[PDB]
Amino acid sequence: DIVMSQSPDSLAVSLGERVTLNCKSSQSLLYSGNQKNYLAWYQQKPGQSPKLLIYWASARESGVPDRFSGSGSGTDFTLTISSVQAEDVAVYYCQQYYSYPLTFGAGTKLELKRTVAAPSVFIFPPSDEQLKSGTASVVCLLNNFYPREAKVQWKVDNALQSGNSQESVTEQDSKDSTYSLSSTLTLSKADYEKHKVYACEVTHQGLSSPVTKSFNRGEC
Amino acid sequence: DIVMSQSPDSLAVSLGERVTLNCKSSQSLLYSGNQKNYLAWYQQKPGQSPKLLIYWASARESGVPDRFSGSGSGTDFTLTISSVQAEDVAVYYCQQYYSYPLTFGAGTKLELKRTVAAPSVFIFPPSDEQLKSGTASVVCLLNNFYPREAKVQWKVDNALQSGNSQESVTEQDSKDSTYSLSSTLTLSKADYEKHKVYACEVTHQGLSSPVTKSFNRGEC
Amino acid sequence: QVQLVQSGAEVVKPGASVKISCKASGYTFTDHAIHWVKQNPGQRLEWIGYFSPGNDDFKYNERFKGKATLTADTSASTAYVELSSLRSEDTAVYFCTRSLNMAYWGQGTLVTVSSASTKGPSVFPLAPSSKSTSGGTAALGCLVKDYFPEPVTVSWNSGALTSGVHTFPAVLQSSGLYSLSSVVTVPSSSLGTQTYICNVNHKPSNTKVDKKVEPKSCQPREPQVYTLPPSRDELTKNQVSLTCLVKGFYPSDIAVEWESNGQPENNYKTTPPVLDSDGSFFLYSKLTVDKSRWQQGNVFSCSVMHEALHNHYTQKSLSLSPGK
Amino acid sequence: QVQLVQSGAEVVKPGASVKISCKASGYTFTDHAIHWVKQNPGQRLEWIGYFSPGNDDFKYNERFKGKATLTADTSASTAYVELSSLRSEDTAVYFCTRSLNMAYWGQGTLVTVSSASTKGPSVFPLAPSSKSTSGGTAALGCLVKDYFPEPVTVSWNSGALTSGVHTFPAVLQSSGLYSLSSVVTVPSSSLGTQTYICNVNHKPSNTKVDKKVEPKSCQPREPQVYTLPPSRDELTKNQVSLTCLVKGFYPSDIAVEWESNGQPENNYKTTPPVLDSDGSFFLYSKLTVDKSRWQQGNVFSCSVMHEALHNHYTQKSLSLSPGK
Repeated sequence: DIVMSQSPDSLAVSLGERVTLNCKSSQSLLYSGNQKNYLAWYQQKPGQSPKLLIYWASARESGVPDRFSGSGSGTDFTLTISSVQAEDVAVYYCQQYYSYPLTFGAGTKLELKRTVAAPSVFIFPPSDEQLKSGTASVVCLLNNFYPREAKVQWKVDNALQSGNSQESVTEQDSKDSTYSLSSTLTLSKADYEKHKVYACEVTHQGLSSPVTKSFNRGEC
Repeated sequence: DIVMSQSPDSLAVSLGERVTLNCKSSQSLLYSGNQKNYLAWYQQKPGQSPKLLIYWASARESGVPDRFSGSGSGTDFTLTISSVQAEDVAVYYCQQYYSYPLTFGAGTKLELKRTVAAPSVFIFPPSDEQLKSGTASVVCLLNNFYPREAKVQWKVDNALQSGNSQESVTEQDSKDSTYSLSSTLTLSKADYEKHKVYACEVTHQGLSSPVTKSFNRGEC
Repeated sequence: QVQLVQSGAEVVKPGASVKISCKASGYTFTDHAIHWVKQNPGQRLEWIGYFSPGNDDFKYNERFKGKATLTADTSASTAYVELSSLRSEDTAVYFCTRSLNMAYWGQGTLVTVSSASTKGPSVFPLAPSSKSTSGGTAALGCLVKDYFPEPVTVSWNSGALTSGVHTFPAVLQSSGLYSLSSVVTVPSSSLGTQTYICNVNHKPSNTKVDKKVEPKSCQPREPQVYTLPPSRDELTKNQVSLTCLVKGFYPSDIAVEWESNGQPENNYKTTPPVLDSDGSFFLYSKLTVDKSRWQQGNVFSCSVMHEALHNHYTQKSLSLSPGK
Repeated sequence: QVQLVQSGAEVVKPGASVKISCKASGYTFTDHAIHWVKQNPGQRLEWIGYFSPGNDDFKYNERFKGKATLTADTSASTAYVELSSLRSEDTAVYFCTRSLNMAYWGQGTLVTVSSASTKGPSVFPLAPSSKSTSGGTAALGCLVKDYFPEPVTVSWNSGALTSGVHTFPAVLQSSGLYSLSSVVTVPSSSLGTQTYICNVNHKPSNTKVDKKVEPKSCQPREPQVYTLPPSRDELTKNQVSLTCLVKGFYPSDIAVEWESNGQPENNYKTTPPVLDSDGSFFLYSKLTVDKSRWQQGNVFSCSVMHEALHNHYTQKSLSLSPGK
């Protein structure tokens, strides 16, 4: 079976830069008969049907921006973006359709580098509806920051919380290239009404000093 | 002589479920000449002239409900009721008319499952009129229960009575699918008068604890 | 319109002979043969043979050849089977039926082979407990005793009262006679205003009786404690309720409290006694607990204190039940 | 115009089979073969095989031989791939795609091999700190909790609100269910004048919600009505008791009455409201019936009444439960 190798596994590039992605096949994809290379390039973003960009090693598709170009022949091809954009952050795939089975490369993940952006922080207390269920989950947002690295710490009645919170971070934005993270504190309705002070303390690199958004137990 | 064997001897089915009853003859009831199967099905309810349901192995009679159907050929046949109904509680018989003697199967008795029902228990003392006669019969009624298993224990002057009682149980009802039982304690007028406390002790599955209903000779 | 009416049930001296009849109607008697089927109490049906009125052709079952004699009287439109030199083994119900396609059947004739002589039943009454005592409905009936041979036929208020009637099967007594009861269930309301008479009929002796069953011719109370789990519905809420119903007690003075382990539960409230339609009181107690404590299958129990109890006290437990 | 629309995501019990669909439109189905591509967790892309509607020719990739079965229904203009006796390793996203020039793709179906049962998500609100208690813009959102299996789909104001929305990736809780949040930033100005509704859809359990997140919000009480059957010990008695517990209501003014069929049951007693430890009242009503009507199976229901109910009236039914 034809084997597709891509390089690098992933790369971080700064807006405007020019990137080249490698794709080497274990056997020529150049058909002596019509001097064509049976290779294609796909762009894929999180949970989305991949997009065909390049076909026959170097035929950019109908809608694909010109910053995109494919070259190569036989067993070594490359995809190059002349000046990366925030929207080009995704995963790139090369696949040979010279012979079955069709084969894909492991893919290269492209991440953008940007200027430090500090998180805008918000905290939300459990809804009354949810409290009816017997469970309280307090949400803390970290909206649009740069360096992914961030750190949220929970404090209930100025007490350090530990192992009962869970975070989720979004894919780097396709426009401003930021992240956003949500840390959710989950405790029983019981445990929740038993304590008063609910504190979220964010610690980013764009912050001069740790930030803290909080609420006192109440309707207002 | 052709022997008809049915299976199973008896089966408990929940309202609405599907039942299949077997019947296997010791010799084919398939007449090469006309390709017909000389076999019929009979439904019989306690003390009643059996009813022909299916004839020719699979020709349902004029008035039989479509939930009823017969199939099979040669030596193995089957009667199937798609969705049993209370009514269908009865005994089913298969018989071959291929050759004499006409032969029946030992039959399969169909009992319907309804959910544990506890007895409702009553006790009746001997009538005066009967007393005149010179004998006393105490009757104890266990009304509308299910499973059939139920036990009655007589106690005269809190003394365990043995071998002087007799019970009869009804056919499982056609509508609420229960059973009723009556136990009669029979003893001389003399004996009757010579003792004072008459107790009946019902023991069924729906009962969390044994039930007792009783009377004392004089008491009016 | 097609009908097969058989002769009546009867006893027969052992060694004696008997001759059952099958009266055909609603069709041309000489269009189908009449088949005879014996039926032992319960057990497998045996085919005796058939006799074809018309061509007078007949076939026996070798098992009955010798014991039975098929015949028919076309002018009468009736088929006969004559059983010879009976034995107990011959006690059973003989059925007549028409054609090899046994769509139509007789009603059956019960032949009882016995030295004993027929005897009419004696009908005694099974009288109700008492008015309101049953509050709702009560049970009455008739006891059809010592008669022979089978069968009898009980009915209530001459076919009117049918609902809730139970005529049990007969029972052979050590005496040698049959006995059986017929009960019915009616509202204590009617009991007293409505008239209930059983109509018993034993053809074998030509007896008919119609006994009318009529009502018979005639303070502290220990509380009953029943625990109930929480309504499946309530299992949606966090914090469920455990109920203790204490009923049928008198005087209204009572004390109810709950407890779980050694420790006594605290969050619960009892209602005020309420006079029940029978002259005693009842009340419910409602222990509240976290839906989690109940599911962890802890055990809770209500204690009830009242003068009528063996030690003025009693408890009954309640817990989540691991059902099948 | 060209479109490939796959079937929904679903759970599959280990060892079970599943059958994904790809509905083509905007071209002549029989013009291009459909290929199937599996995309293992986040990662790797495998090409399963293709099936050519039209000549019915098909090719398999040896890996999938025996695990997949490609077919098509030209009439329906649909292509299928059926996956047999699934195992964890098969959890993945299966993708349908057209021709060897994979220009068009399906949206992908997420197959989740598991013993878990599908579960609808609960949708709670993430309310705004409030007016300028944020500055120029504030943050609000939806917390889609406890649902299974992946995935769910959130959108704001039915696709209108898109700018500055952030639906976070779902998280597997220790519970075993997924939970996720969808936030959006908006100007404190609009906050209060403009309505914000998040549309959540979890196709697996065919649950759609539309929780509208409002800006915070800072005495009659709707009674809760639970019906309880008789205590199993009480089934020893002829004549048992049906209870109706009405709790957590205020004011103490209320009406409770039973009824069976169309007819109203009469033999019951309700107890005077009792002040509960929470400021609301509760009471029990006790309908007495014959033990045999209860076991009859009929449904009885208590009608409660109160000013705090939707239409001042509500009824809950209770009947003998056919338990396993």
